[PDB]
Order: sequence, then C-alpha cells, then structure tokens
Amino acid sequence: AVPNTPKSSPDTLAGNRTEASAVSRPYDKFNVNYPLSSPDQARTEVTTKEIPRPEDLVDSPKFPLFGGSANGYMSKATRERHAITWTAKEETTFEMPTSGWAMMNKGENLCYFRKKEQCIALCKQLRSMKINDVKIYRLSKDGTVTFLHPSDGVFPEKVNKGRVPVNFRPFTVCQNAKQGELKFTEYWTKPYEADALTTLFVKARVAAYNDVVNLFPLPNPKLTSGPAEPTSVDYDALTKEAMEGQKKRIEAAMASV
Amino acid sequence: IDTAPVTKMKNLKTGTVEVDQTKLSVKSWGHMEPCGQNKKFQKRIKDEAFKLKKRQDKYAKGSAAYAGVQEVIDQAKDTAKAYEGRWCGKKDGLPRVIATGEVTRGGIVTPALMFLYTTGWIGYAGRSYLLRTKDAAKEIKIDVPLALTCMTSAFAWPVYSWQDITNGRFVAKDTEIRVQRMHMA
Amino acid sequence: AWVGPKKGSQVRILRPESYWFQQRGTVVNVNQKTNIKYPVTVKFDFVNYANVNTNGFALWEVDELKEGEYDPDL
Amino acid sequence: ERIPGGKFTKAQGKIVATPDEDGFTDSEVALALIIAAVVLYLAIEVTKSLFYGEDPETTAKGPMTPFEKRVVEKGLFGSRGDSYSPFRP
Amino acid sequence: DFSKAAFGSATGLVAKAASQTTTAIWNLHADAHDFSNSSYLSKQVFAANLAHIGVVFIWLSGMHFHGAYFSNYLDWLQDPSIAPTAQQVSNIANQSVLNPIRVTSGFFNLWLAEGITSTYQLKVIAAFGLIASALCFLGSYFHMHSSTSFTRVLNTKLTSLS
Amino acid sequence: AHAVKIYDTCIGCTLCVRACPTDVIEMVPATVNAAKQVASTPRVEDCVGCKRCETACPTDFLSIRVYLQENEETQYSLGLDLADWS
Amino acid sequence: RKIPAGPYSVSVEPLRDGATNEVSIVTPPISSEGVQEYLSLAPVFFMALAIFTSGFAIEVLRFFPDTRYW
Ligand code: CLA
Ligand code: CLA
Ligand code: CLA
Ligand SMILES: CC1=C(/C=C/C(C)=C/C=C/C(C)=C/C=C/C=C(C)/C=C/C=C(C)/C=C/C2=C(C)CCCC2(C)C)C(C)(C)CCC1
Ligand code: SF4
Repeated sequence: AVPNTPKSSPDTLAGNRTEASAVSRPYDKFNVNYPLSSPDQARTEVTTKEIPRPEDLVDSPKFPLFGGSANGYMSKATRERHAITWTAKEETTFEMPTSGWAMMNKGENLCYFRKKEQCIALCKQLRSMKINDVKIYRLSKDGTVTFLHPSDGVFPEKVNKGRVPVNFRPFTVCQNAKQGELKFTEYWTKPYEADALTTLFVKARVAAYNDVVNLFPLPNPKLTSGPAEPTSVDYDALTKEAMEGQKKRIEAAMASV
Repeated sequence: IDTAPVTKMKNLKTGTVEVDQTKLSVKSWGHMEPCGQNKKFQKRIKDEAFKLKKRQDKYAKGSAAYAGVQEVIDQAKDTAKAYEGRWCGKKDGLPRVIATGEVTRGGIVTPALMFLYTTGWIGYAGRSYLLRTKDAAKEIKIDVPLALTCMTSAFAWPVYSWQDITNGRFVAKDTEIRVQRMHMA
Repeated sequence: AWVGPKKGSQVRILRPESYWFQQRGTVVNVNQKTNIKYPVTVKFDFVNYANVNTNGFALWEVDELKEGEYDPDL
Repeated sequence: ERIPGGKFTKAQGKIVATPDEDGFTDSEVALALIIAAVVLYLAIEVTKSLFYGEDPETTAKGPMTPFEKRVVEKGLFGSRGDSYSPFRP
Repeated sequence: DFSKAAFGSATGLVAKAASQTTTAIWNLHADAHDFSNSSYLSKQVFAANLAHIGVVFIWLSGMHFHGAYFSNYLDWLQDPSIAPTAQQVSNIANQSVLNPIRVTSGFFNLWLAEGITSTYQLKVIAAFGLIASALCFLGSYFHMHSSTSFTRVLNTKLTSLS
Repeated sequence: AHAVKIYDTCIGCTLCVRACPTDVIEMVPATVNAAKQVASTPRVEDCVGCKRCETACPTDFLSIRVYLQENEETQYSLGLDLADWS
Repeated sequence: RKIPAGPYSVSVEPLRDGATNEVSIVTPPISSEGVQEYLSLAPVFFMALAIFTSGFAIEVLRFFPDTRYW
C-alpha cells in the first residue's frame, strides 16, 4: 500500500546512505573481526539462505505468534535488521522487546528487530526462561548476514578458549597517564588509549622534569645566519658532567631498589 | 536637572592618616544617639502604641480579646522602656547592633560568647557521642543514657577541646584519614 | 611460607584511588599464588558508593598495622 | 512626537531634539558602504584562510625571517613556550 | 515483640553495612508505604486506608473543636457578613497582629447547612470525631494484625464490594 | 564508538557481561586473578554507553571503564531505532 | 499458619474445631525494653530534642519578651 508504506524501495529511499556514512562518519567502522576477538577464531559464516532478510519472509512458519505492532522496525526507512533464531521446548508467551506479547512456536522461532539491544533483551528474557541456542544475527543492506551474540558458540558469560583479551590495560584505572602528561601526542584527549609503555614513560618524564637540579639545560639552537656566539659556557664539559651525573644517579637509584 | 547628592572627599595630601582615639566609641559617634531622646524612635513608639490602642478598641471592654491586646500593649511599653537604652541612629530610630567589639547596650561580644559556648557544647557533645559510640547501630539507635551523659558532660568543651588540640587527641594526622590523593600525589 | 598481611590483621590501604584510601580494613584472605596481582582481600566497615565493602588489593597497596600502632578512632 | 514613559523623562524634561537635516547625506554613506565592502572582502579572505587552516608547507617551506630566527633561538615574544599571552611581560 | 518490630526497618538498616548510609534512610522513607507483594498485601492496604480515615477524623474533630472554642461562629450566625475566624493566635514573639485569622474553609457555611446553631453541638461533634478516629484506629489495627487476608476483594469479592 | 577498557583489577565476576544490553563484554581466559578469567570488550562498536557494566562491577573502582566519546557517535552508540546510517 | 496472615499477628489460627472458650488477647504484645528502644530511635530522639528546644525557646520568649536585656 502507498499510504501505509512509501511506494519506493528501501534502497531508493536510502539514497547514498553508504558513501556518505564513510564521509559523514569516517570513524564509524568495524574492526577486521567484528563478532569475534581474534583472527583465528573459526568465524562461522551464514548466508541469506539460512537467515533471510525480513522483506523476503511472509508468514514464515518460524515466526512466533505475533499480531504486529507500531513499535517494530522502520521498513523502507531503515535497512539494517537484527534476527534471533532460538529453538523452544514448548509454546509459551513472552514479551517482545518492542512491547506487546508474542507466543513462541513449539520448535524453531525467528524474530526480526532493528537494534541489537532489542535482540539481546529478548535473549536475556529467553535464557531466563531456560532456553539455550539463542543465536542473534545482523542483516545488512545488501543481505550479508553476520552471526553475533554467541559468536564463538559459547555465551560470553562463560569463559571459552581462543578468546584473545581486547581493550585490556595492564594496570589500575587511575594508573592511566594524565592528559597534561600526554600533551602534544595522539593520546592527549584519550589517555585511556595510550600504551602501558607510553603511560609509564610519560609518568617517569613528569618526574624527570621536576628535578631541575639534574635536568639538562638543552642548549639553544643555532638559527641565526651569523657566526656562532662565543658565549662563556662550554657545552661539552656540561654534557660530560651530565653524563657522569646520570650514571651516578642511575647507580644510586638501582641500589635503592 | 540635577545629579545624585555629591559627597565631599578629604583631599588628604598631608601624608598622614589621623585616626581619632576619642571617636573609637559608640557614644562619640555623630550619626547614632541613644534611643531615649531619639525623636524618630519616640515617634515610632507612639505610632506603635496608637496602632495597638486602635486594635484594642475593636473589642469591647472586659472581653478576652481586650485583655490579650492589653497584655500586648503592656509588653510594647516595657519593650520601649528597655530599648530606650539602645543606640538607634539619628534619622531612622531603629535600634542598632554594635559589632565593633565594645561591650555596650546592644553589643555583640556577650551574645557571641554565649552562642559560641552553646554551640561548642553542642558540637563537643555530638563528637563525644560519636567517639564513644563508634558504631552505626548506636548512631541510628541513640543510646539515650550515654547520649545525655555526653550532652551534659560537654559543658567543659572550651577547655577539654583545647587540651585535646594541644595534646594531639583532637585533630587527626593527615596520613591516617581518607584524604583526596586520586591525582597520585 | 606465608606472604602478605596476616589473616584478620588490620591494614591501611595505600591505593590512592580506593574509596578506603589511608583508611583501615581487616584482611580476609591473601591468595598465596605468585600470579595473582591483587591477592590481599580486605574487608572494611564502611561501604563505598557501590555498597560493597570487600575488595582485593596488591601486596604493595596495603600496609600491615600492628595491634596497637594505629588509631582506634579511625 | 513621543509619548513619554518613565518618571525621570517627565521629571527632568529632556527633549529628543531631532536634527533638522540628516547628518551623513548620501555620498558619505556610500563611501562608508564601500569601505565596509572592502572590509567584507578582507573578512571573506580571513574566513577562507582560517576555515582551511594553515597549510603545512608554509612555516615549513618558507624560511623564517631573521627576526623570527633570532626570536625562536633566544626564546622571545611568547616563543620558548606554548601560550599566546598578548600581555606578556 | 511488636514494639521490637516497630523499629524493625531501622534494625535491618543497621544490620548490614551496605545499609549504613543516609541513602538507606531516604530509601526507608521513600519505600514506607510501598507495600511489597506478599500474602498480607491486601490486609496492609485496607488497614492503611482505615488508619487514614482515622487521621481524617482527627482532622474533622480538630476543626469542629476550633469552631466550638476558637471561633466566632455565634457572631457569624448573628451576622453572616462578618469575617469567619476560627483560629486564635497566642501572643508569642510578636505575632499578635494576626490574632484573628479569617478561615476560608467554609466550615461556618457548612455547619449552618447542617443546622448547627450552638457551640455545644460543635463540641459534641468534635468529641464524636475523636471517638470515630479511635474506632478507625482500632479497626485498622485489628485488620492489620487479626482479620481476613482481604486478597479476594478486588478479584473474587469485587461484586460484593461494588 | 564509546571506548570501553578492562583493567588488572578485574576478578572475573562475569557480572559486567550479564549487565551488557548489547553483548560488548566477553570473558577471556587470563592468569591475573583467582577466577582465571578476565572481561574483554571485543564488540565495542555495539556499546551504547549505558554504563550498566560499571554498575555491576564489585571492585573498589571500576575494573571496566566506559569512556563516552560524543564526537564519535554511531547509530549503534546512539541507539537509533528509526534512522539507518549503514 | 496455613491460613495466610500477616507477620506480627495476634490472630488465632482460623482452622479450629467447634466453638472454643479460649483467651486470645487482641492487644499488641509490646515490650517495655522494646518500647524504650523505639523511643530511643534517632528520628524519635532527635524530634523530641527539637520539640524540647523549641518549647524552651517558646517559654523564654514568653517570660522574657523581645531582647530587653541586650
Ligand atoms: C557531631 C555532630 C557534628 C559536629 C561536631 C560537626 C562539626 C563540623 N561540621 Mg558538621 N554536620 C553535622 C554534624 C556535625 N558537624 C550534620 C548532622 C550535618 C548534616 C546537616 C553536617 C553538615 C555539615 C556541612 C555541610 C558542613 C559542616 C561543617 C562542619 C565543621 C565546621 C563547623 C560548622 O560549620 O558546623 C555547622 C553545622 C551545620 C551546618 C549542621 C549542623 C546540624 C546539627 C546541628 C549538628 C548535629 C549535632 C548532633 C546531632 C548532636 C547530637 C548529640 C547526641 C547524639 C549526644 C565542623 C568540623 C562545615 C565544614 O566542613 O567546615 C570546615 C560544612 O561545610 N557540617
Ligand atoms: C489515594 C492517594 C494515594 C495513595 C494511597 C498513594 C499510594 C502510594 N503512592 Mg502515590 N501519588 C498520589 C496519590 C496516592 N498515592 C498522587 C496524587 C500522586 C501525584 C502527586 C502520586 C505520586 C506518586 C509517585 C510519583 C510515587 C507514588 C508512590 C506511592 C506508593 C508509596 C508511597 C510512599 O512510600 O510514600 C511515602 C510517603 C511520603 C513520601 C510522604 C512525604 C511527604 C510528601 C513527599 C510531600 C508532602 C509535603 C506536604 C504536603 C507539605 C508540608 C506542609 C508545609 C506547610 C511544610 C504508594 C502505593 C511511589 C511508588 O513507588 O509507588 C509504588 C512513587 O514513586 N505516588
Ligand atoms: C503555626 C502555624 C499554623 C498552624 C498550626 C495552623 C493550623 C490550622 N490552620 Mg492556619 N494559617 C497559618 C498558620 C498556621 N495554621 C498562617 C500563617 C496563615 C496565614 C494567615 C493561616 C491561614 C489559615 C486559613 C485561611 C485557614 C487556616 C486553617 C487552619 C486549620 C486547618 C488545618 C490545616 O492547616 O490543614 C493542614 C494543611 C497544611 C499543613 C498545608 C496544606 C498545603 C497548603 C494549603 C499549601 C500552601 C502551603 C503553605 C501555606 C505555604 C507556605 C509554606 C512554606 C513556604 C512556609 C488548622 C487549625 C483553616 C481552618 O478551617 O481553620 C479552622 C482555614 O480556613 N489557616
Ligand atoms: C552604492 C555603492 C555601491 C555599492 C555599495 C555596496 C553594495 C556596499 C556594500 C557594502 C557591504 C555589503 C558591506 C558589508 C560589510 C560586512 C562586513 C564588513 C562584515 C565583516 C565581518 C567581519 C570583519 C568578521 C569576520 C569574522 C567572523 C565573524 C567569523 C570568521 C572570522 C572573522 C573575524 C573573519 C557601488 C559600488 C555600486 C557604487 C558606490 C557606492
Ligand atoms: S564485574 Fe568488574 S571485576 Fe567482575 S568480571 Fe566484570 S569487569 Fe571484572
């Protein structure tokens, strides 16, 4: 129907949603292994044949007993879909994440949602009702299906092998470098993204700055085109005595620890 | 066509600032006089008495309301007689509070001492209770005998507090309390 | 051998960001495994803003206190 | 003619005396508009310069003036620092 | 036993270290009448309603008492155009200016609509209001502590209630 | 994409995993805590920023930290339901 | 207590045989220790302290109106 839904296809209404997201939001990108944490993690692949896009399913037997609601996704206005594929033991009622109530099928079940949060909420509800094998998929504009939630087959609540730690920082939260210490670096506004080596280095650097009794003057550059100023201080002798001071200070510090 | 009242400054080019010692007292100030002979204060008292009498006239003689307003009138008369010793300006007639530190009629030193003693009593009673009841149970559930013991025993707060301050039992060492060092000082 | 504070002994927290920093807590148990970074489990009378009063600390973040060398009045 | 509002306008009796002529004629207004047009052109140039920022080659390919060389060498006029501070000394 | 349980909320507040915060006190106040789902929820609700009825009866008794003793109700009967005042104000501090407070609750007109002409009738109504409040408090106690569960009144006995 | 980090103080509660409404946190094996498991966030792109994971972390301070990045909002981070940017 | 009755109930179990001549006192089983403990609550104790202080101030204002002795 033309008054119920726009007459044009979702792709026509989308226009250039792609090639503009890459311009409007160049930061918005997925890592090389989105559902997983390591490249060598099986990476089970599914296609549209297994989980088809919702516009290709009409009165599917795997749909639950749902009467439709205004709270579902935006057909023809959005193209991304998230699907849940869970198998029931009996036909019971459950709350849809978009409000309203549906009744599960005896066997296979399949629901479609826009946001992954709705799918995860439904998965939490189903697992609270003693349901395993709740698989959550993502449907893209072109129909590519990405398998999510139990990405490596084991639910994230349970530790499983082959899962490399991601975004793990080997220190306490307040052991991050301060923004002033990371100034003029790529991590100035994001000190939580700095390396452990970088954070330790800058935290030692700030301490080094606060020891002007042994800090080095770092002589001025020679920018003027004229001859070098004779001055009255020998930089070579200062450098040698600073080498001696650094050696003795390091020796004493290592003796302390 | 005129401006605000122009005030006259002291063109003090002499190089010295003279503070008159005889002017360091309320009785020597030319802008405040005792309420007894302040014409504006007397007019205020007369207006108050007239308003009270007018309010009284509404109720018939001998009624309870008449007696109430009569007691109000007597209270106002006694208050006026007491306030005649206060200091009240020269154009307002409202008695003033002298916070210089001179012990005068309507001063601040005696009220300050009384309040400070009373509230040091309150604070020391609370602190003593918290020190002798180091327990949230006894905080939500007041130990009434111990609470009243502390309350009536805090009368010696000014001297006990100073003894604890000088003996180190009052303040806490900064290295033994929860102090904000999240910046890793 | 046992490493770390003794069980049930009061310790002062040296972790600057901890809710009980420089305060005092009772050691529940110390994990006698060298790979554990924060073995010292300390219980406090005060709960933090998360309404939890038990936390694990590193060996260098707790100062064991003798039976009478601390202040009983916190 | 105005309807006076406010106690002080009535009390002080200040009158808004309109000048008989205009004051700037029309030719001088045109000259002001021309100068403002030149200022607008300069403002467009400044906006284009600031929006696209400073290109990386300038201040890197253009050698510093001897004044700038000596100032950076000796650390003067806000150099040897990371601040602007127009009221430096 | 019952007196021990009267401060049972405070005892539970101090029992756990997690509830030894002022936030626990504010929660104790906020969750005061939030009667949790249980076998005695309907008893609790009905007893609370009856206690509130007793409170309102206390209020009505106080209003009739003020009409009887601290009001110019008889003078208003003799002349309705006068200001209805039913709250005397004692001479403390300096508040004597507002001693007759013109009450605007309409109790004088209500009592005249009820045929009340003597302050003795207002005294009797205040006394009977106190008696009714006492009876409501007794009934609320009884229902909270010794009566039927009342769980059938909204689903099963809704026809009888309505 | 709101960056979410895990620190050494994590003790393998799995509460942060159960509190995530978008399956961001994930339990990896590790040899730093007695639980021999540590949270990880390999799907930060799904993090809305609700900080439910921080509400469920029992450590003295948050072993899992959600750093909101308002200059890098995403339809997954903004929780868009009626607008698609893919 | 098979019949669902609230906690702290002075009600006899409604599952009784033929009419019983029994004593079932409907009065709260309160305790003097419990009553004293309740009146020692921080809300009760501090509201009583506030009432006492307010009344003391009231009486001082009544018998010594205004600050006549300033
Ligand atoms: C044992 C009780 C006690 C004691 C000794 C203190 C002592 C202090 N408080 Mg304090 N306070 C208290 C209770 C107490 N407070 C309570 C209950 C509150 C919550 C309202 C506060 C809120 C508070 C704030 C917001 C501030 C202080 C500040 C201060 C300091 C300056 C004095 C001041 O401004 O007081 C003023 C006191 C108040 C404004 C609140 C008083 C409320 C009542 C009167 C106190 C309770 C007394 C206690 C119940 C007695 C019971 C005894 C009985 C159990 C035996 C001082 C260390 C200030 C500070 O840090 O300065 C350095 C400050 O900014 N307090
Ligand atoms: C028949 C009337 C009635 C009844 C029986 C209830 C009953 C209930 N309401 Mg409710 N409510 C009502 C009317 C009513 N409400 C109305 C008219 C509103 C709109 C204003 C609300 C708004 C409301 C909210 C928003 C909430 C409730 C909640 C609740 C539950 C817990 C209440 C509680 O613990 O409060 C304890 C008692 C108090 C907090 C009273 C404190 C005093 C109040 C806050 C201000 C009074 C100021 C006073 C008038 C002025 C002082 C005098 C001045 C001169 C100083 C309970 C089932 C809460 C709940 O979770 O329900 C499950 C909840 O969150 N109600
Ligand atoms: C000590 C203070 C005090 C007390 C105890 C009372 C007590 C009473 N007044 Mg009263 N009154 C007072 C001060 C007081 N009043 C003041 C200062 C005025 C202004 C002149 C009035 C004006 C007034 C009128 C006009 C009437 C009463 C009535 C009543 C009776 C009804 C019970 C009641 O108030 O319901 C309890 C209600 C509340 C506690 C408040 C309900 C919410 C209010 C209406 C909203 C506004 C709150 C507040 C007024 C605004 C300021 C609050 C805060 C900012 C300070 C009762 C005896 C009525 C009556 O029939 O008397 C026999 C009546 O008609 N009073
Ligand atoms: C009549 C005439 C004419 C014409 C005229 C005209 C038309 C004129 C115009 C004029 C104009 C039209 C003017 C305008 C102006 C404007 C301006 C002048 C502006 C400015 C601004 C500024 C200056 C600022 C800027 C900025 C900003 C805001 C941001 C960025 C940065 C900057 C700072 C740059 C002609 C020639 C024909 C003839 C003669 C006369
Ligand atoms: S809740 Fe905190 S401590 Fe527990 S596993 Fe998650 S991040 Fe680690």
